[PDB]
Parts: sequence; C-alpha cells; structure tokens
Amino acid sequence: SDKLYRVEYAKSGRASCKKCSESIPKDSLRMAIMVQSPMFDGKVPHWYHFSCFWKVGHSIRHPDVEVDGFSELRWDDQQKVKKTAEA
Amino acid sequence: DKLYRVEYAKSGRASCKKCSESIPKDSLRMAIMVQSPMFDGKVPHWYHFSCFWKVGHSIRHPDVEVDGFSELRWDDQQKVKKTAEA
DNA sequence: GCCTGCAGGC
DNA sequence: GCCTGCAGGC
Ligand SMILES: [Zn+2]
Ligand SMILES: [Zn+2]
Repeated sequence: SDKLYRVEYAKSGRASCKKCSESIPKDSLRMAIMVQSPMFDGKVPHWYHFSCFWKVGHSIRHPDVEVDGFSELRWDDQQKVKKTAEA
Repeated sequence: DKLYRVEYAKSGRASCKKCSESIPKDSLRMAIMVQSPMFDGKVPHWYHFSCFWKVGHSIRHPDVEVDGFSELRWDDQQKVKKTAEA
C-alpha cells in the first residue's frame, strides 16, 4: 500500500505506542503512520493506541479511503474511526 | 492422558513415522502419544491416517481412547470409528 | 527441553 | 533487511 495510515486489530501484543510507550494489546484497535525505512526498502508502521493516535493531531478527511485496512474492520469500529476523524 | 490423538494437521512439517512422507497441513493425522523423559509433556508420533493402522496401532473405542476425536468433522468421526472396527 | 521457519516489530 | 517470539515438530 501507498496509503499514509493503517488501522487494524493488533496482530500481537508486542508493539509499543510511539506516543505513550506502553504495549498495544493483541486484538485491540490500533492505528499507524506508515513511514519509509532508511535501513531497507519498504514502509514500516509506527503504531499508536487508538486514543494516542488522535491526540498527536490528524487532518484525515475520508478515513475509508486514506486509511489502509479500514474496510476489514468490524462495522461499529469503522464508525468509531469516522466519528473520531470527523471530530 | 489418552494414549492417542487425532486432529487436522496444524502444519505441513510433520513426517509420518511409517512411510516418512510429510503430512500435509489440515489433513487428518493420528498420533500415539509418548511421555518424554527430557521434559514434562507428551511427544506425538504422527502418521497419515492410513499409515497409523499399518504399523500395528489398535483402537476399539475411538471416542474414549483418542483425544480430539469428538472435534473431528462428522464424516471423519465415522471413518475413524469404522477403520477402528475393521 | 532445543530447533527452525516464519510472523510480527522496527 | 536484522531480531525476537512463538507455534509447531520432536
Ligand atoms: Zn499510547
Ligand atoms: Zn504415512
């Protein structure tokens, strides 16, 4: 993907939130900023807790198109994302 | 503590202790379970379903002797039950 | 228990 | 691409 953001249920409980530094629990809703790596080719996620993600400031107009993995979310979470972005 | 286990193969890496060929992921496989003296916990010796019977393993009552039996799909439950009889 | 293949994190 | 955890084999 070439999108700037990603959302998904945490594939493990091992990722740390770039903002608050705590672990992001398996299966919890997490969002990433996708960044290029200097050490190799490929994009790499910077993960945040859902709430942590929004605190750090974001002008996401249409979550459905800008955020990779939006469609694979449970419906009510797709809403939680829209309501939050629009806020 | 049952002596046998049956399940759909969790991976494709296990090798049949009768014929030596690999046991394909999700295929129906059977094990005799053995206690390890190197660590607490049982080691399974896996077989392709058919190979299991060709080495002299024997089961009268699958339901009770074979761990995992009742989570098999129905037709596989019947296959095991009949093969055991035969 | 040890190994290994690979998924997840970075 | 490097590191590590871990599931799955034995
Ligand atoms: Zn956080
Ligand atoms: Zn075999």
